[PDB]
Amino acid sequence: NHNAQALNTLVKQLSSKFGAISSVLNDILSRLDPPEAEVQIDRLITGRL
Amino acid sequence: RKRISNCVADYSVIYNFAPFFAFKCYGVSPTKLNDLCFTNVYADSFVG
Repeated sequence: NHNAQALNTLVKQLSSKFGAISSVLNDILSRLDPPEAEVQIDRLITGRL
Repeated sequence: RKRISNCVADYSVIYNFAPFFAFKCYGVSPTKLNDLCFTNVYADSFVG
């Protein structure tokens, strides 16, 4: 039960913005300029680590 | 107020007028506008 719960929580954590326009990398890349894309990607990386 | 929908816009010639006061285009950067879709576009006009 615990080994399933931990993995389920880890998988579900991927759908959190942590503060950004969107929680999907492709939309951010195809929507904004590189100078703001760097900030968004840094925010997501700091969220997931 | 004018609503535009169900159409295709060039999104690149509308710059033929004079330069404006500012471009505070939040969200989408106003250079990568020809590649993404939207649901509906509005346009409101008035005269500090």
